[PDB]
Amino acid sequence: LRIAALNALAACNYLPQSREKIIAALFKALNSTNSELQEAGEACMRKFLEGATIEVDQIHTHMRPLLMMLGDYRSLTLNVVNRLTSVTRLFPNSFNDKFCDQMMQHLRKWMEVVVITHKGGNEMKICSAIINLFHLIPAAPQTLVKPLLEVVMKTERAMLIEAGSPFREPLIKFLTRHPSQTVELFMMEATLNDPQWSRMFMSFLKHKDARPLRDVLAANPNRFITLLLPSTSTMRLDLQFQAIKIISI
Repeated sequence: LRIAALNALAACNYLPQSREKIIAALFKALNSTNSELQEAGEACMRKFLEGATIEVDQIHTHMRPLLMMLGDYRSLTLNVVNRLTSVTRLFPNSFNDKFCDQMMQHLRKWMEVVVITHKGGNEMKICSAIINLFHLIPAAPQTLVKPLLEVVMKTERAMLIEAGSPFREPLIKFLTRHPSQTVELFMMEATLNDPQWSRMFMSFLKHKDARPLRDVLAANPNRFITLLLPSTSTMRLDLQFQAIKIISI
């Protein structure tokens, strides 16, 4: 009933007198702890925006209670991250670089909590959703790639998981947004020698969505020619093997 009422209300996008009340109701539904009501709020807001504008001040005022609450990392429940995801999908401008830095800090703390829980034996879903949030914020800088890769590698190494890791699916979405930065970070000599990073690079390159990364690598074949061979000799043969594996992919 609430969803049907919200859908009927969002259809009144053309009445200029109504808009403030409708926008308030849509933001209330978009922030609902109920999952179905949250999704309905997102869909109704998307429909409402097709025929009505909404100001940035309205978005900030309506989202202020949630943004103030997420100052601490324990406040980031899966519902809160879902609401932030919906807000950044509807209103990409809303979130800036400092929000990305705060989300990075919270993600680091939640990954530490995931590692602690694994050592002792929803936090994995919180972590995955937080990683997924980054690629939907247009203001997310390429400088996030290195800390994000470092924290994911640390968590996976602690948990000893590669195939079952749920961090790869959102991370590859973020990496494909900055493919040159990712390729240059992984194609460093020390990083190509470090077997864990080389494995993570090969796994990312094999992904279906990793076409931008492979296109970036393919655009400069001359990079491989330095790695094809002209205790140091052990490193050069490893670099040649990594090069031939990348070319094979």
